[PDB]
Amino acid sequence: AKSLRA
Amino acid sequence: LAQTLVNRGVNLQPLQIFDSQVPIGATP
Amino acid sequence: TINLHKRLHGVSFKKRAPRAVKEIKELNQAIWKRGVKGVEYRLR
Amino acid sequence: NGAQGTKFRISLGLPVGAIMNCADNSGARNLYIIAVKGSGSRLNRLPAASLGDMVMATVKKGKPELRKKVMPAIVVRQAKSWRRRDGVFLYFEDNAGVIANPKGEMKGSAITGPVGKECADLWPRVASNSGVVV
Amino acid sequence: MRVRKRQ
Amino acid sequence: MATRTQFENSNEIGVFSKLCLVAVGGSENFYSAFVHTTIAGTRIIGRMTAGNLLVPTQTTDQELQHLQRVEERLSALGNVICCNDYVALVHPDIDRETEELIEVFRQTISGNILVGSYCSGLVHPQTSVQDQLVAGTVNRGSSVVGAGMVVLAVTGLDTTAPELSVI
Amino acid sequence: KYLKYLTKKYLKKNQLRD
Amino acid sequence: MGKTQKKNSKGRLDRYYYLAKEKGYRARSSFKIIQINEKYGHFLEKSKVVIDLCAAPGSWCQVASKLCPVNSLIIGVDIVPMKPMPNVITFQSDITTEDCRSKLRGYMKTWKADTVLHDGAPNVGLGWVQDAFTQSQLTLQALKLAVENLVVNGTFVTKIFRSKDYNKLIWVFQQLFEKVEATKPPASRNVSAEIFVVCKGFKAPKRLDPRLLDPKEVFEELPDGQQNMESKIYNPEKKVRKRQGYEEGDNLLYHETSILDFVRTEDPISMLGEMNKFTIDENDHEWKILKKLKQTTDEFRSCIEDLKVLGKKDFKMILRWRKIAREILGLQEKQRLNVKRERRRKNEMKQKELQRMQMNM
Amino acid sequence: KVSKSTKKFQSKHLKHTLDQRRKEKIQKKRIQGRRGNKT
Amino acid sequence: GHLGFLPRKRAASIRARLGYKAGMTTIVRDLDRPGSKFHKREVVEAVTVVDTPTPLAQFEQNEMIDAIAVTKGHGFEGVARAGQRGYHSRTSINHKIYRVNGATSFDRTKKTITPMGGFVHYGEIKNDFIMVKGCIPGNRKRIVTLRKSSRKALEEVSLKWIDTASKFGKGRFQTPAEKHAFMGTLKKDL
Amino acid sequence: MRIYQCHFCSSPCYPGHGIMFVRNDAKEFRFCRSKCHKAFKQRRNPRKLKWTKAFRKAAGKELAV
RNA sequence: AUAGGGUGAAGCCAGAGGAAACUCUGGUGGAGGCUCGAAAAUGGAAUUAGACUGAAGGUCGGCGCCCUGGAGUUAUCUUUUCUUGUUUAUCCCGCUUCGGCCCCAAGGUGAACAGCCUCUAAUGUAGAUAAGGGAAGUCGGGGGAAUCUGACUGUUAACGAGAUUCCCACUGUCCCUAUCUACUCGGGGAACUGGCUUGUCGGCUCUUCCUAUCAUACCAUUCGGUAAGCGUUGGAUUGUUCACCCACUAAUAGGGAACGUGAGCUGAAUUGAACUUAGGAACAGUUCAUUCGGAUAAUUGGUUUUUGCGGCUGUCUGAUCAGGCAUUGCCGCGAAGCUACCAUCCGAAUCUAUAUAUUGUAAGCUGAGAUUAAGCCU
Ligand SMILES: Nc1ncnc2c1ncn2[C@@H]1O[C@H](CSCC[C@H](N)C(=O)O)[C@@H](O)[C@H]1O
Repeated sequence: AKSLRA
Repeated sequence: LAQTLVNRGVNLQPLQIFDSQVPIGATP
Repeated sequence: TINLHKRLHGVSFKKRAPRAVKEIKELNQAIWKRGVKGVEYRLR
Repeated sequence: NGAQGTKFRISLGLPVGAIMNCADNSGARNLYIIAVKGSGSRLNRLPAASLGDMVMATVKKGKPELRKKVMPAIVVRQAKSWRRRDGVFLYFEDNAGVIANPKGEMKGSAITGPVGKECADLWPRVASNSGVVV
Repeated sequence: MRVRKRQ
Repeated sequence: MATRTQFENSNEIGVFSKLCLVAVGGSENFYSAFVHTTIAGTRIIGRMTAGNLLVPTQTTDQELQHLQRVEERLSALGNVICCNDYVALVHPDIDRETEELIEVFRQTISGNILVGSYCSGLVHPQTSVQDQLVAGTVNRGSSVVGAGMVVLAVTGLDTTAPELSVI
Repeated sequence: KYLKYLTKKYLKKNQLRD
Repeated sequence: MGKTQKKNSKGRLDRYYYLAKEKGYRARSSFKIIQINEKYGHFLEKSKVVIDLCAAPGSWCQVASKLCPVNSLIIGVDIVPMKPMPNVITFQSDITTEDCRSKLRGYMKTWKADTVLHDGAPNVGLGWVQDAFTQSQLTLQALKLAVENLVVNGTFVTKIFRSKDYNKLIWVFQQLFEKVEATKPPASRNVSAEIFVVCKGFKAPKRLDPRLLDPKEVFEELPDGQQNMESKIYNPEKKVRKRQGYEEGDNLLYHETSILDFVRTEDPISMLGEMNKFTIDENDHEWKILKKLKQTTDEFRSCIEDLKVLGKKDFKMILRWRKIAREILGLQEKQRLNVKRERRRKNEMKQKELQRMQMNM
Repeated sequence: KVSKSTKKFQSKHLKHTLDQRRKEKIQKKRIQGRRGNKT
Repeated sequence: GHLGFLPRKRAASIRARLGYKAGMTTIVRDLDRPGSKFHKREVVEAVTVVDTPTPLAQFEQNEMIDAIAVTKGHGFEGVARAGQRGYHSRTSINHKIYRVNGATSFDRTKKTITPMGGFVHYGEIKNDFIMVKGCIPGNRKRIVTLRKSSRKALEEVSLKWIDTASKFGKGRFQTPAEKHAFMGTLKKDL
Repeated sequence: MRIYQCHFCSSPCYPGHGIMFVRNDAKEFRFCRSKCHKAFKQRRNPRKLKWTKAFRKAAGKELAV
């Protein structure tokens, strides 16, 4: 899934 | 002698072997 | 009136009556009337 | 799968190996839990089920043709106290479940006894088959 | 980039 | 009429609606197809109310203000009352004190005690001829015809052409 | 003995036993 | 636990395993039927026709070939492929279908098997609640195959996983065979729940009842007849968790009757522990008579509206109220005995005196 | 009331008498087989 | 555990680098969160009251603030490592303010945020208070430093009821007048 | 959102306080304390115990009509 | 010195059946072999009045030859409490000290020799409690049934405090730990690599590292590239194996720490869904689970040395009252505190401290009476 840093 | 080989598991009729579970060359 | 319920709160039973004298220092009889494990909450 | 919408967290109270009542008229009496759908992962932690969670169960007592293979079930009653966002902790008499299919349609035609409000909302089929809610 | 450990 | 709709990708129109009362959701697509209301903070309106309007005790005072409350065990009024303007079939085991609140007939749809969920008239395909009104499925083989549609005859998108022709 | 018991009780009633 | 291999277990590798490997046998289980046959008078040597169902990979078939007459007809039926064996006719087909029937009929031209021995087992690991029942179902299917291929006075040997549905199999076996007995050979490692039951003396009825071999009602459950007595005295006993389902004809899970029915019934204990309420009729003459009593007051009616929150002190009061309501609504024979007793006493005294005459020798 | 002889025996000889009784019982049990035990 | 909090030693001071924590209570609010399963419904939740003037012996509504305070300490306890536990300085972010006293638009009870008999180990709230959703690091009577900075931050909070029951046990009353009107006349009050 | 009354002692029950028991009979029992819940579990009669309002209304201590 | 409890052998007496013998039913008798106690992996070149000890501080059997009618307490009650042949047996009820056989030692309770009372911060051990589940932990945890097995009769015989397997019930063994009482980290050590090698035994689970990447990121699923930031499970060991069997999950990837190394067991975020897009997708908008981490006690559950309130059993203060002892004596509830995924709140993927409320109507009316900060408010 999309991360915080993405 | 036929009964002995039959007990061993050799199907033979007067004597020629049709099928033996164990080899006859080593059967005492 | 001395509130010995508060002063002796949390102390083990086996030393309640002896330690009671320490929070005061025939009165010894009033302290030990109910034994080591028993001290009246309020004393006069 | 087959659930309608999202779900919140309810106090887990039915680990694997538990036995619960069968609340539908399919001919089964009790269900024995063998697995839980989407429980998560953790070392040494037994998977546990709450009401509204689909699990895999086997019919321990019932018709012999019913207990031929493992089958999905949905928990409708919980004996473990759980919180209700309207503001109340509550629990039921006993643990109960209903047999269904991987798409979430029950094999039976009616459900006996009260059905948890949360379970009767994730599964529209359960709401259709339930007679008592809360 | 995680720099490797040079020989 | 030939109306097909889904509530959040669910074909069970009768569960979330009744006529018209519409469940409160995260969109307005379902309402636009056809009263936003909730029953005990739930979206299952059609299986928790009955009328031609009776609501169970689980409904809060605020919800009742938003929309007659009945004190009776089978809180799924829509599942135990199959009614119209004139004739109302009820659960065989329903209490007498609420029958005076509901012509009321205690009957089963060929052994199915949930008259309000297996009869809409359209009855489920398992109905016998003696108890039979046409026996026809809905939403591509769903025997639950009371909750799978409302009757306008709004029904799930999954209804086949022959099934919609029967309806 | 009974007379002694009664007299002791009467004295105690009047607070004169000591 | 530990997710270790089965071959790494403490008892998985056994002297029977190595003995079978040395002897050429394909499994240690081959020794089981070796010992069982040694317990029941070598019944394989006197069979001459053998049928072995679920014989992967043929250990029991090998034992039969080594023991049964030379030109016997050992026929092995399996669902998984089997390595061919000399003088053994093996084929692959599921026994729970008509394909197995057709293939066996093709292979059983006219002879009827003198013995059928079954050693089937599922893939264990499902939970043992389904494994035991599906093994029992497999044994019943094997019996259904064997009943139509066994001569009168035949032998049927099968392996059953012990469970609640095991006495039912034993009873069904007893209705079709003369002597039915269970056993467990030493090569049946004592951690296992398998038990080998052998039944001899096949009845071979002319008109057998198919429903006796139908699993739909062979495995029928049994009802309950509990006393329902602790529910009156030990109300706060935290009754054993009811995890046995509900009654078939029960929908509301609720019961109510008239109070007069409680008065007139013969069993008050059973009715108090089952009903949820007793109904009061205010237009009944009997209740009119019962109302004007010293009872029916001082928190009595409220205890009637709910028979689930009372306790022993209230149940006893209700029972006493029910009791109150029920209350409101010759010489010749003696002479002969004396004569015979006198004769006996005289004889005994004479004998005692004669004996005392001769105890000073 | 306990007799004096009982008081003395239960405090001076009870333990060794019980031990001897146990040892005799063990010897009797261990000698049940071992063919060759005739009176 | 977390290696970012690696120094498990005690904080330098109780004032982590402003208001005094008073206690906690419970509220129920009418939720309006579109797209949520609890839209147009009622939710009960825990809030913490921080006294921001205190009976010690020594911003706007619908806004998220972060509280910096020293963790409550528990002393030495035996990563399988033994040592100091608690008394660490922690910053907790995204805590929505619910109120900047106990009467809501739906509850017509002239009552104060202070509970029956006051908070436990803390007196009545006689000054301004900040009522924050959730829990804030540090125990009662500690000093907490409030600081400024998802649809959550934009939600409008409509309070429906505030739990002012006694925290000093299983309280059942909101005001002393309510308890007096419930129980009735006592032997002493005659 | 409604103040209920405890099934045992008739004291007000507020949102959050107490625990509710749902019988298989579709009957809801609401409690205000664990004391009332434990008394209900031991099948104690509320009218017999003196601290409940049932005892006080069944003995004339408080008006009930 | 050879004791005590139970069981109740010969013999004797009284009745019934039977020609006797003999067998039955009752009593007596009191005996015994009777019983019971290309090439990786760390970074790299018990004291202060109180209490205790508590009289055990030739031989055998039955019969005959300690309790009770001046001092102490007295709010109330109590003429009270302490001391000076007919023999049982076939023959002719306590304590101390005629017939088969071959070192002294008080009383009261104990419907049980017993036992009880009296006169002259952390760690470890043990114990108890605990919501939901009920052996899912581990090699292997009060009843019923069936098998194996050991000495061995007349029906699936029976028997053994033998062993094994299933059924029901119960349980902190476990998920998953938490609280209370009493006493009270040693982690770690001490037949030669001549730059080898690759693509044609849950035996070490606070950890660290490698990439030769299983998943997540970027370029329905196959192949490949950057990529190690992050994550890589729960059951069976019950029949058969050549080594596995059954599910959940995004996936359940492969290796080094000399064959990973002995106190024990044989062998800093992460990921997945839901609405809408959209009737078999996605970006945009929106709502929530899973795992991990930090914190907190409003509520719900748990725990009680507030030994807080109330109850019961045994015993002792002459009796009520009020109390003591029996390691909360046994119970019900429970404050404060502690505490729970059993409670709540927050979070190209690469670079304050620490060695009003509770119970339940008092004594002689009455939600009365008692306790309420020792870490409550005032
Ligand atoms: N339903 C079924 N029909 C036919 N065979 C089956 C079956 N279920 C299981 N089996 C097979 O039966 C086998 C029993 S193991 C074989 C037992 C015996 N000792 C022998 O060696 O011959 C299993 O290997 C399994 O593959």
